[PDB]
Amino acid sequence: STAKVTLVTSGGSSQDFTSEQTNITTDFARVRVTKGMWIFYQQANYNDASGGGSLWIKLDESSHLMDLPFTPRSFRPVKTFQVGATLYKHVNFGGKELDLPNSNPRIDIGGVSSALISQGQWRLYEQYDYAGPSTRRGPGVYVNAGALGVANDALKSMERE
Ligand SMILES: [Ca+2]
Repeated sequence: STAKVTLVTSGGSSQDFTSEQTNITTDFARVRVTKGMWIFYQQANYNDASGGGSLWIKLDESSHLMDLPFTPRSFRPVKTFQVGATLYKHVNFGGKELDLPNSNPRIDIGGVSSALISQGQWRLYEQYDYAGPSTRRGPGVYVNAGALGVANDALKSMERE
């Protein structure tokens, strides 16, 4: 497995996950990310109903179990950890995601509103196919579009330098 997290219920029962969970029946209370980077959301489907405005938390690898801030209803790995960038439809990493290991000339996820850049330097464009003005962004956490240097819902292509 390339990403892995352990989750524990208030009653003491544990389960490990290695892939995205759009829904989860079990109520988990404590967490330890053992591989990769994960995002947890208060609502199912990665905070889609709230357009990213419900509670969320991004967690990195850890050596110990600790409390979650809320009971997750969905959670997923950031699959471009150590590879590239992931784009998200909603602020705060919510909604439909799109992984960019490399340049993408035509981004179409219903309007990009946040991003996690793990690796690379990139130029971000508000037209397809690297047309028009661009902004440069490297590794970082970008919880809204303004942080990326683009208008909300406007990112259309992203070139890796
Ligand atoms: Ca959006």
